[PDB]
Amino acid sequence: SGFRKMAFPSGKVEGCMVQVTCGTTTLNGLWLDDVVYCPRHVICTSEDMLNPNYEDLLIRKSNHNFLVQAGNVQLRVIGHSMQNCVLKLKVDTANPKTPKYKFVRIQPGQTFSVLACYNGSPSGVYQCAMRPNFTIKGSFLNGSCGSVGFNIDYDCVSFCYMHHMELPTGVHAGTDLEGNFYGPFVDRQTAQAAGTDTTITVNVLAWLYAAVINGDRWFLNRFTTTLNDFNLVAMKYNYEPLTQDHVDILGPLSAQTGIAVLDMCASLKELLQNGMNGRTILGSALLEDEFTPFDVVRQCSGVT
Amino acid sequence: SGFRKMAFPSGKVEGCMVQVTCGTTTLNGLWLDDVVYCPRHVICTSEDMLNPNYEDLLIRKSNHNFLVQAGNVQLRVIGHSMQNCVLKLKVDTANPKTPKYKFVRIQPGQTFSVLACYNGSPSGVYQCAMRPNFTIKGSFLNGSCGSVGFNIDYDCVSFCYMHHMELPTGVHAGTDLEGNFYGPFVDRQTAQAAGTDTTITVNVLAWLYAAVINGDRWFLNRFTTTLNDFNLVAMKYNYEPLTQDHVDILGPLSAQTGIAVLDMCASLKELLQNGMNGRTILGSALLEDEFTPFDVVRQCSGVT
Ligand SMILES: *CC(=O)c1c(C)c(C(=O)c2ccc(F)cc2)n2ccccc12
Ligand SMILES: *CC(=O)c1c(C)c(C(=O)c2ccc(F)cc2)n2ccccc12
Repeated sequence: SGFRKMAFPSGKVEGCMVQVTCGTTTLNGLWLDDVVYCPRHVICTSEDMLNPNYEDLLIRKSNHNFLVQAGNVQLRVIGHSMQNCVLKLKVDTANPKTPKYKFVRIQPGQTFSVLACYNGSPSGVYQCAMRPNFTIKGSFLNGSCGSVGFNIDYDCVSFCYMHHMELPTGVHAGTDLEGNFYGPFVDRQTAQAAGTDTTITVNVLAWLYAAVINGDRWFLNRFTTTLNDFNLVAMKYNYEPLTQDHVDILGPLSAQTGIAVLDMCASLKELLQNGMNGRTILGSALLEDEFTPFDVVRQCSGVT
Repeated sequence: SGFRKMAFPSGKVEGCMVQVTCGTTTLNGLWLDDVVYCPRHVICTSEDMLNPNYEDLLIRKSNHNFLVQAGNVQLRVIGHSMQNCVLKLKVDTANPKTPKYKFVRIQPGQTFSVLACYNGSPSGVYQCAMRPNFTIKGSFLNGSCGSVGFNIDYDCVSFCYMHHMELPTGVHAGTDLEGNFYGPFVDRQTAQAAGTDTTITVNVLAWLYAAVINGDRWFLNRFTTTLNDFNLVAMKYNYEPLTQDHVDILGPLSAQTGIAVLDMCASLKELLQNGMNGRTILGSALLEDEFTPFDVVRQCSGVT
């Protein structure tokens, strides 16, 4: 029993972290096979960060200008290319520690672990979610760029995020491993607004199921609702509209606990209309939305 | 910027996780050099768990009865001994993946990462704290026993916890790596009360500093207090009494922000007396006490 915001073990990803220095800029790289993936803003000085012409800036760079370091050994760059907002540095050595991996682009609401790194060295690991406005709420200082977000399925690491930016709002923006930013964000030092951040309804519901499984039942009530009645309430509180797909994905949790999904929706509706009244759910005083139904099933069943 | 409940990278500890089966019981072991450390309740059947005589039960066990498996290879047990509530299995092979390590017994209020494991395989990593009542609030299902708690200092892993038990209250109890339980807990299937869990005041204060550093300032006020006046308020809310040592440890945070420790104490006193009033601090609706002053300094400075 017990319910915690848990991250995947980070070992497979630690063995891929390298340091990439270009000019005077140092950030993190991801070494998989003979390729180091890193943000393309590594070629930028602070002046050209206001409005960079990456294609023009890259012309002035050669293989020897990209310094890649794995722990203490220098990797030899034999090729370089730009793929959207990531630079791909071909090195002469395949990473001996390369895990089985995939590059996946995730949907908002989905969760992933982040291995925060500085100078190619990992400092910590935390669990977070791709917000519906395509930002993440992480912990990223200067030098953390190139830190990756990922998931694990037994032995295969599914890389989904690469950190590139902090918006003036303190939230984080980044790309998938093909260099495509999540959301409308661009790798430029310009005023970019994050957009309305809504709450991931399917995740709050899953977390309510995890709470019931782990003992917290005070929020359970004698009421039920409909998808349309609940969604009227969801809209009012800036919650994601709940669809039949969401109800389907909550099926295993609904079945395990014996609580129908629309009954849990009525509990959530009352929590939204009345607040917690000074109480907590799984040690939290607010409705947690960074646990997908898959996270709850996995944590309550011990999938290794 | 940004502040997250961050765990240490778990790679160094993943390379130490093994599976230990004794009779029909399977739990996790920690392989460091030629020794596998695991809970001694591995030799127990469910019947003798009510009141085990571990010395008598251990007599009936030989080296060959302890099955140790690292990933897929079987380790050869050439010796076995009981040290308090841990069994120490001497294997014929030193773990090639043994990191630089220490065994430390931690104080309540101190935080550590837990690598939750099942069948010697890691499922996840989370950050938690040794509560003042010597319990931890983790996530541990059946088979998680032998999962360890640890800290990292550059390359040296300081093992502090080994999971042994879940109290009927859903909280967790375990030992240091010498087999000595934190708190008054015994490895028996008997009614054990956890004790009053107080809030770690020095940690809440550190987290308030982290909040100011990261933008959250609404809770800052025009008041100050004294150690004795604040402690009167702390007692009323079951908060740990704040000492001069605590004020000293908050020195670097106090200096960085320019906010004196007793001024932050007055902010905390008002938060305790008036609540959050529907507001949040670092995305939390309650006062977080699982970030030590060292955790805040480390996370706000990027120590790898
Ligand atoms: C994240 C990181 O390590 C980093 C950033 C964000 C910058 C930077 O100045 C910048 C990049 C992108 C952007 F849109 C605005 C500003 N870095 C410069 C030098 C090293 C590391 C970083
Ligand atoms: C934690 C774990 O894997 C485990 C426990 C807790 C027990 C068990 O039955 C027990 C141990 C200690 C105690 F005081 C009461 C009950 N296990 C039995 C078999 C495998 C794993 C575990």
